[PDB]
Amino acid sequence: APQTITELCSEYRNTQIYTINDKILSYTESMAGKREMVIITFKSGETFQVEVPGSQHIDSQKKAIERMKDTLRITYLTETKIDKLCVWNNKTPNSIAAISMKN
Amino acid sequence: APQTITELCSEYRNTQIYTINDKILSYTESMAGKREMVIITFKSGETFQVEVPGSQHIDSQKKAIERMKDTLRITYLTETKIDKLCVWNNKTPNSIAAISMKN
Amino acid sequence: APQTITELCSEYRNTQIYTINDKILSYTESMAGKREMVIITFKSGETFQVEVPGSQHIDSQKKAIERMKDTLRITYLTETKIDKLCVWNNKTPNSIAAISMKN
Amino acid sequence: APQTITELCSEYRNTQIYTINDKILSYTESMAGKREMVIITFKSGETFQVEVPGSQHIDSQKKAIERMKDTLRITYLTETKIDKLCVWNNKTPNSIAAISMKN
Amino acid sequence: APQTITELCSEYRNTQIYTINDKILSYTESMAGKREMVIITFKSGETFQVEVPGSQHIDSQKKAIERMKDTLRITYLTETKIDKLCVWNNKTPNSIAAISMKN
Amino acid sequence: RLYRADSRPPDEIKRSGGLMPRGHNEYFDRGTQMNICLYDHARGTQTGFVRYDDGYVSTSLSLRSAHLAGQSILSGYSTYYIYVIATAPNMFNVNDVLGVYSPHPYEQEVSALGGIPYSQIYGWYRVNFGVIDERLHRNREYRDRYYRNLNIAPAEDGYRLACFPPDHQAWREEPWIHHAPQGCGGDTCNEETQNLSTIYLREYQSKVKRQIFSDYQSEVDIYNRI
Ligand SMILES: OC[C@H]1O[C@@H](O[C@H]2[C@H](O)[C@@H](O)[C@H](O)O[C@@H]2CO)[C@H](O)[C@@H](O)[C@H]1O
Ligand SMILES: OC[C@H]1O[C@@H](O[C@H]2[C@H](O)[C@@H](O)[C@H](O)O[C@@H]2CO)[C@H](O)[C@@H](O)[C@H]1O
Ligand SMILES: OC[C@H]1O[C@@H](O[C@H]2[C@H](O)[C@@H](O)[C@H](O)O[C@@H]2CO)[C@H](O)[C@@H](O)[C@H]1O
Ligand SMILES: OC[C@H]1O[C@@H](O[C@H]2[C@H](O)[C@@H](O)[C@H](O)O[C@@H]2CO)[C@H](O)[C@@H](O)[C@H]1O
Ligand SMILES: OC[C@H]1O[C@@H](O[C@H]2[C@H](O)[C@@H](O)[C@H](O)O[C@@H]2CO)[C@H](O)[C@@H](O)[C@H]1O
Repeated sequence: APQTITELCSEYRNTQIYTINDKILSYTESMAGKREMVIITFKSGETFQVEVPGSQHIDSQKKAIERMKDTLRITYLTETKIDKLCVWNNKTPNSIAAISMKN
Repeated sequence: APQTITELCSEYRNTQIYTINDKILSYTESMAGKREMVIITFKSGETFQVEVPGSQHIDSQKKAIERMKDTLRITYLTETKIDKLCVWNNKTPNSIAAISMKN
Repeated sequence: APQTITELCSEYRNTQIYTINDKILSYTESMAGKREMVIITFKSGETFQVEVPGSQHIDSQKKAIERMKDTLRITYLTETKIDKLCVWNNKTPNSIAAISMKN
Repeated sequence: APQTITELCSEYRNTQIYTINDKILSYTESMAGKREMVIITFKSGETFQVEVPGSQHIDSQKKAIERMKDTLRITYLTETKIDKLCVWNNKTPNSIAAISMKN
Repeated sequence: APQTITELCSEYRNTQIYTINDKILSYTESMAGKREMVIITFKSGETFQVEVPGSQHIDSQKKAIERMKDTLRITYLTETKIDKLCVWNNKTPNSIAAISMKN
Repeated sequence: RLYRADSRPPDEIKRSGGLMPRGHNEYFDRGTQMNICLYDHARGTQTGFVRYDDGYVSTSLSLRSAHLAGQSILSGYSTYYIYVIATAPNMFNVNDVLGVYSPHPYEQEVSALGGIPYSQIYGWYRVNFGVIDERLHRNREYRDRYYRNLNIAPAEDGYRLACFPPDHQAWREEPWIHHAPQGCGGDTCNEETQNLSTIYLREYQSKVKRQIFSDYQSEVDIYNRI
C-alpha cells in the first residue's frame, strides 16, 4: 500500500496535493437535506468540502466519509496544523480525499 | 456545491441566518419518549432545537442529525464560539440546519 | 417544540424536576448481563440511573439512551455542572428523562 | 436496580470487587482476529481485560462492551482515577464487569 | 487470554514486536475508494498502516479496525507515546495488529 | 498556589494559551525555537516584566511577594494583574536547583519551564493604581481534578536542567556532578542542556494536550457505522 499522502494521491485521476501547513480557519457543518456535508476554509482563502455521500462512492467509502468529518471537527477544535490535503479538483469546492498532519 | 453557510442556507425555503458570535449558554438533552431532541440557548435569549427525527427527514439526514447533536454537546462543554446558524424559522424553537464556527 | 426542560418534563407522567446545580460526584458503568446501565450520584446524596434498554423504551429511544450515557461520562470527566434533571420517579434510583446544564 | 457498584457486583457469580483508587498505568488494544480486546494494568500489579464478545455474552452486552472500551481509553488518556472495579475472577486476566470513578 | 502485547503478538504468524517508545510523527487518513486507511510514521523512519478492511479480516475484526483508527487519531493529537506495536511484517508498510501505551 | 504580577491581561493570556516566556507567542508553538536555560533566566531582569526570559516564567510563593515585585517593576500601571497558579512538575524552585549559586536568593522564585498553560491558572486579582482588588476572579478553564494533587518538580529532576555554563565549577561538584549533561564539567554541553530542557517541556505539554484535547473526543457507535 502507499506510504505517503503524495503517493496515495497519485493513484487517482483528477486529484492534486495542496500543502496547507496551517490550521483550519472555519468549520461549517450541515444537516440540511441533500446538503449533509462539512466545509472548511483556511486563512489563505482555500475552501474544501467533504462531499455528501452519493453514487460516486463505493460502499467501503461510507464509513470513511463519516470518519473524515469526525477528524476535521476535532482538528478544527484543537487548532491542529494540517500539513497536506489530497483533493479531487473536479468538484467546487475541491473535494477532500485524504489529509495529513505532522508534529 | 455551496462554499459558505449563507449560500447553503439560501438553497432552502423557510430558513434564515442567525449571527451568533458567542458560546452556548445552556444545553438541554432529552431521551424522553417522542421528544428525543436537543435544545440550546444563548445569552441573547435565542433558543434553538435539533428536531426529533421524523417523516420530514429523508434517510440521509438521520446520520447528520446525530452528528449535529454530537457537535453541539462538544461546543457547549468547551465553550467554543459559534459564528452563525442556519435555521428553519417555521418551527418553534427554530430548527437548526447548519452551524459554522470561526478562528 | 418544548423550549425548556421543565416544559418538556411536564408532558410526561410520574416525572419530577430536580435542581442539581453541581458536578457529578461519582460515575458507575456496567456491562454485566441485564445490568447495562450508568449510575451517577451527587454530593447531596441524590442517586440516579440511565436504565437498561427495555420494553418500556421505543425504537427512537434506543439511540437516545446511548447518547445520554455518553453525555453523563463526558460531563463527569470535565467536571461540568448540571443545572436540572427531569426524572421518572417510579423507578429506584430515579430514571433520567432529560438533562440541562448552563454557563 | 442496584444503587452502587458493590450491590451490582453481588448479583453475579464469580465476581469480586477490587478497590483501585489509582489511574491506569498501561493500555493495550488489539485488533488481531479472535483477540479484539483491551487489557489494562495498574501500578499495583493488577491486569484486567475487557473480553472478546462471545457466547457467554447476551446481545445487550455487545454495545456495552464497546462502551467499556471507550471508557477505558479516555480514562487512560486523561489519567483519571478509577475507584472500584467489579470483575469476573474466573477468567485470566480477570474480566471487567463494571467500573466506578469518584472525585 | 494474553496478559501483555508481546504474549498476544506471539500467538500469530508473521508478526513482530517493535519497541517505539515515541509519539507519532505524522498521521495520514484517506477516504479514497479502496484506500480507506490510516498511515502513521515515527521520527525513527518507521511507517505503519491500519490496513483497508478486506478478506484477510474475519467479521469480528471489523469493529476493531475502526476502534484502532480512533485510537491512533487521538494518540497523535495528544502526542501520547506509543510503547510497543505488534505488526504483521508480511505487508508494506507493516500492518498494525496491536498497540500498547504506558504512563 | 504560586503568584505572579503581570501587565498582560486575562484575555491575552487566553489567546496565548498561558503565561509565555519572552518571545513565545502561543504555548504549543514549536515553531520558534526557544532557548531554555534556568541559570541564564535566573540572572536576567526585564523592563515592565517580572523575570520571564530564557524559556522560564517566574512566580512568587505568596501574594504579597508577588505584589511587592509588581509595585517595583509595574510601578506606573493603572491596571495589571496577579495570577494565581497551581503547583505542578513544570515548576522548579530556582534556589533549590541553582543552590548557593542562585543569583537572586532572598526573593524565593519558583519558575515554570516553558511558561504556564492557561488551564493551570486558578484565577487572578486585578490591581488598580498599585492597589489590589481583593476579588479573586476564577478561571473557568482551570483543570481542578488534574492539578488538585500536583506539586512543584523536586530539585533532583532540575539539576540536569540547571544550565550552568560548561566550565562553571558547579558541574564539578555535588550534587550537579551526578546530573551534568553530556559535555558539562564543548558546545555538546549547551546543545545537550537545551535538548534535555526541550524534552522535559515536550513531555509536559503532552500531559496538557491529554487533558485539554480529550474534551473534544467524541465516541462512535461502531456497530452503526460498520
Ligand atoms: O469517490 C469520491 C470521488 O469520486 C470520484 O468519482 C470517481 C468514482 O469514484 C469512480 O468510481 C468512477 O470511475 O468515476 C470517477 C473517476 O474519477 C469523483 O470524480 C470525485 O470528485 C469524488 O467525488
Ligand atoms: O429537513 C428538516 C426540515 O424539513 C422541512 O420539510 C421538508 C424537508 O426539507 C425534506 O427533506 C422533505 O423531504 O420534504 C419537506 C418538504 O417541505 C420542514 O419545513 C423544516 O422545518 C425542517 O423540519
Ligand atoms: O421510556 C422510559 C419510561 O417509560 C415508562 O413506561 C411507559 C412506556 O414508555 C409506554 O410505552 C407506555 O405506553 O406507558 C408506560 C407507562 O408510563 C416507565 O414507566 C418510565 O419509568 C420510563 O422507563
Ligand atoms: O457476561 C460475561 C461473563 O460471562 C460469564 O458466563 C456466563 C454468562 O454471563 C451468563 O449468561 C450464563 O451464566 O452463562 C455463562 C456460563 O458461565 C463468564 O463466566 C464471565 O467470566 C464473563 O465472561
Ligand atoms: O487479520 C489481518 C491479517 O491477515 C493476515 O492473513 C491471515 C488471516 O488473518 C487469516 O484469516 C488467513 O486464513 O491466514 C492468514 C495467515 O495465514 C495477513 O497475512 C496479515 O498481513 C493481516 O492482513
